[PDB]
Amino acid sequence: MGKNVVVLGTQWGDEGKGKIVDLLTQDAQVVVRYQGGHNAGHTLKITVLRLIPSGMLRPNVTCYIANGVVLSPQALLSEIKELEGNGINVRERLRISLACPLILPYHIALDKARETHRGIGPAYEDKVARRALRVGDLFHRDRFANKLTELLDYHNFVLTQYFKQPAVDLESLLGESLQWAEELRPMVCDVSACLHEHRKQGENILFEGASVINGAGFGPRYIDYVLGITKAYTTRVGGGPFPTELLDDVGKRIAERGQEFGAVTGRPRRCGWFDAVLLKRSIELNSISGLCVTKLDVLDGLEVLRIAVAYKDRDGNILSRPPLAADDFNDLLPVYEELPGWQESTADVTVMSDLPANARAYLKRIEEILGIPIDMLSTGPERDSTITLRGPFL
Amino acid sequence: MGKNVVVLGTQWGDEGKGKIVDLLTQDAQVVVRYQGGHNAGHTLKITVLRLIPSGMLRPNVTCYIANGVVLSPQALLSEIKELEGNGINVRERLRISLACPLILPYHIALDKARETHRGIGPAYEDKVARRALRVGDLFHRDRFANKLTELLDYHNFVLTQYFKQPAVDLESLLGESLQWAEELRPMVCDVSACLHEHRKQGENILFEGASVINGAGFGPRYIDYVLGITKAYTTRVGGGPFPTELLDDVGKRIAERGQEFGAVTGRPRRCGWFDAVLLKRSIELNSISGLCVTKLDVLDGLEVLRIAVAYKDRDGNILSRPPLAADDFNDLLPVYEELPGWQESTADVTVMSDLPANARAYLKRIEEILGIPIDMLSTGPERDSTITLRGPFL
Ligand SMILES: Nc1nc2c(ncn2[C@@H]2O[C@H](COP(=O)(O)OP(=O)(O)O)[C@@H](O)[C@H]2O)c(=O)[nH]1
Ligand SMILES: Nc1nc2c(ncn2[C@@H]2O[C@H](COP(=O)(O)OP(=O)(O)O)[C@@H](O)[C@H]2O)c(=O)[nH]1
Ligand SMILES: [Cl-]
Ligand SMILES: [Cl-]
Ligand SMILES: [Mg+2]
Ligand SMILES: [Mg+2]
Repeated sequence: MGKNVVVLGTQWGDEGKGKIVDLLTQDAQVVVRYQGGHNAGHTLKITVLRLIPSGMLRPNVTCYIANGVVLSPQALLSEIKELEGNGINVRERLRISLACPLILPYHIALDKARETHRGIGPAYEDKVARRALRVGDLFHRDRFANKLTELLDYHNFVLTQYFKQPAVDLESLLGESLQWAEELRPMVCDVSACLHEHRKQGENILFEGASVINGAGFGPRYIDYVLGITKAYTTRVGGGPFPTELLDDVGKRIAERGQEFGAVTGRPRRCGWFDAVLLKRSIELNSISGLCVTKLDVLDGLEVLRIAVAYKDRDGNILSRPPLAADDFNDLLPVYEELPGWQESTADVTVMSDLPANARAYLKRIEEILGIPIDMLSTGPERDSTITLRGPFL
Repeated sequence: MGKNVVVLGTQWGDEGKGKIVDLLTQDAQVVVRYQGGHNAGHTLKITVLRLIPSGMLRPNVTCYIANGVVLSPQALLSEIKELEGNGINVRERLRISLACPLILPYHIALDKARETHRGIGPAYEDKVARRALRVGDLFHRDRFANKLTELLDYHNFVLTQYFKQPAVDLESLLGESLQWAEELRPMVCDVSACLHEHRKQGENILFEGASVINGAGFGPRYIDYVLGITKAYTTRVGGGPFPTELLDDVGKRIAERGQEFGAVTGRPRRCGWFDAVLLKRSIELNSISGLCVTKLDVLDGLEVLRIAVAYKDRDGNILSRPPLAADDFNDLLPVYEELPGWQESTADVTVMSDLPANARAYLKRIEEILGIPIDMLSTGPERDSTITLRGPFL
């Protein structure tokens, strides 16, 4: 019997999940995308993949895009064709749920009309409202066209009347969708049934978070281990509350050493100390089994490190979890523990005993505070600069 | 340490879940509603409850309405006041997530406008579109009013312009919402944090399905047992595919003995044989641990029983799971096994060894086919006409 592993980030993104997933695919026979869309990409060896799991570059791996993914058919076909150019037999090992909702031009438009008071949101809205076109509809061209015209009679009304923005042309959408069914046909399937047959065959399955139960049709007690990818410090891209934010020379050093810059904008990310209050909530929500702590090497050379172990709100109440309401972060302050840093390099160290004593004590304290083990550790950007203390597929 | 149990029906509703949940609450210190709304009710002793869990009638139980529930504030307050009339101290033991989306008059209207080409759907639509008013907004009356007027500027446009139906009056909605904050205030909280503190205290928690992970903020590996409430035959209320449907005197007998009539309409439900193809998919999707088979007594006196173990599609392909697409049920037929019935009464039998041999063989075969145990069995409508072979909280 195999093991079923979910991998997700525990903070506010940018936790270094890509190379950890790539490493874990050496042990998986099956990799599953079950949530999200094509918002964030992953760069690897040959090419950026946003919908196709990176397990595709292992010859034995079957990759699944499960029903919880909303997909733009043209974004998917471009990724496919790109990998086909590099000589990957994609269509033999990529499988796509017939129940994926499509992201179409009008979803993107409603996104744009609303931003000025990538379609993923409006697509999920159509799905919840029981009106979304799906992959399976491509195979009934009569129904696809009927439902598309009828959906466009509404979304175009909303776009031009309410938002005073341009409509989406029905005829050009039918024209662009002409080849989608034939392009996707050999890959479409009942993904959940496939996953349960793999489970029956004892194969290892990796669920790659961009929930599993609804998004892949895969019940919760079959999940054997949840790996929480957790950077050794915290970053944030957007505005809003950041209790451990560093606005000084230490934060600037972290940003530089960790290359914490927007991949498209070049804008530096906000940086701050490790925040265990944030992590406690992530562990509870996701029943995280163990952590993969990443970018330890970025902290080399700091004289002291801090860990936020509580928050103190405006009244001086001590909080062990982040407040639900963003109002409560006003006049809210972190409560820190202080640990000594290390001067020795941890870059690309691959055995725990080669780490400096203060680095191991930092990691041990995170384990003590959070109550779950650090089962993996990344000490560099290279896939193999990774210590596996306990394998998630054990 | 306690156990965390999810209870759900495995078929198309009407599986007899109410009295099983009531029985299980004797072992739970905490009962959680995490999905759905006030669509279906449960009748019990003193009164129909649609939002408040029936654990409220046990003095030690804390009841939670978690963030995944969309709630009409006036429907909730009426249930509360009703139970208060029967002298239940509701407000001390009922807890409500600040993050529940509200169901408001305009949601119901959009329901009505769409049916003619109870608001639960449009409320979830608002939530997905990141625009839903929530319980927590009642406590910022300035923001509640600002967001309500702005939301109504849209939903009223859609109602009158698109659907040519009446608008919803903003001022009367503000008037009706005037007392909601003060009414709900002592009960509102961070439900997920509460559930994890109960979990830490080792208390038994019952999740009552009307998912758990998102709807209650409660990670999948903390779920210890999923109980699948499973009627000994199948019923359906709506139209559409029903492969084991019985259109004869046997189905009519089942309908009568099982009182299979719409609680409001009086219309008889469609009845049919036990369908293990349906059940296999339910078990996979929900990782069901064990079954509670209900209404065994309804089958007393039948000469033969059938169980659908596969489907045969139009081409004669043999299917082990129901097809995803409703098209594929056209010219689709069940594949049956036949078992002998029993003449002896099973009504209110409470020890397995008092059951007739053919009844135990029927149940054993369902276990063999489905590969999970029958851990509970209901033989009558009374809460205690129930055999517990293995307790879910074990
Ligand atoms: N210094 C350092 N960089 C890392 C580490 N892990 C990942 N990175 C880098 O951090 C960035 C984000 O990691 P990843 O999610 O794997 O890449 P992405 O999927 O392309 O965003 C990439 O530029 C990685 O090379 C690590 O432990 N140390
Ligand atoms: N004959 C019979 N009736 C049952 C059994 N279990 C439940 N019922 C009845 O079936 C109906 C549905 O059960 P339940 O879900 O507990 O009640 P509800 O929540 O009020 O819909 C009710 O009228 C119950 O009394 C059983 O094993 N045998
Ligand atoms: Cl699927
Ligand atoms: Cl909550
Ligand atoms: Mg990353
Ligand atoms: Mg019922």
